[PDB]
Amino acid sequence: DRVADVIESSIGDSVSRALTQALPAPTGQNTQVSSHRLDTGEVPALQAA
Amino acid sequence: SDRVAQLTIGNSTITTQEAANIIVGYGEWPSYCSDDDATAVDKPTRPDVSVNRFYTLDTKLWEKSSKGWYWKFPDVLTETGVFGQNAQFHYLYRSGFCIHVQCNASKFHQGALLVAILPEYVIGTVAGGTGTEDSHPPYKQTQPGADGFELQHPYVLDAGIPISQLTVCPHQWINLRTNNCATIIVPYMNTLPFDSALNHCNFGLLVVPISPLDFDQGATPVIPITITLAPMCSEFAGLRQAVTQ
Repeated sequence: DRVADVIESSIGDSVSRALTQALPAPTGQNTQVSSHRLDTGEVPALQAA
Repeated sequence: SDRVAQLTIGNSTITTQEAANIIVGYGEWPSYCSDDDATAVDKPTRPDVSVNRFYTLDTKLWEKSSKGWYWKFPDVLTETGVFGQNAQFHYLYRSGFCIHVQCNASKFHQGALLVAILPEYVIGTVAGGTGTEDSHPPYKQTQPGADGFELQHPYVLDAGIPISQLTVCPHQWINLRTNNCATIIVPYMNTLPFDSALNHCNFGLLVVPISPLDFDQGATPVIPITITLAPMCSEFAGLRQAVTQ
């Protein structure tokens, strides 16, 4: 009765995907305690601009 | 059980057999910085025993004509001891103090020293005498470190304020017929959780003879006054290289 590619055809989605949400930011972010970390595999400081 | 006392901090112990109780500045014991009062995000150093101890920094001679002396504080203890070091290497410093001024004489001597703690003790000049010159007290006068400095116009605490009222500040007297030492315990007091031990002095220690020293001739005339202070709850943050000033 239909042609499948028409039943799927996501053509016509009025809503935007997003990916990000808005969170409450009444105050600046707090700082939690940190301790030394000497381990291989986890590299926060390394980034890729 | 009130005239004798023993103060023990770090590896230092002071004994006294004629003290007149202990004053606790503004009725508050020195505390560490709260998590909600602080801002410096780095975990601080709390050397404890290596810096919280009794440094016996100076001795002055009391004479029938002495005017009085003062010592600015945060500073006085720099360059001397491990405390000094942590104060030079770190930007931020925080700490309360246990100040013990001592001076003894005989039962045949007489006199009375006022020992006060004046917070934010800003020094002023005589303005060139007439008052037309806008002079300013020199580094050697505002931050004398140990050795302190001698007052030139004690009546006004070299800052245009009556010494007659200096007692609204944590004080204690050293009346020779009564005691032989004063003991004030000041908490950290500033409008900030931490500040530079180098360029800011939280308070000054005043030692002024209000009732002149006197004694019949023949009695030992060398009457010293010795300052002994001890930091408490010392905290340091913001580590960089060592700095003198």
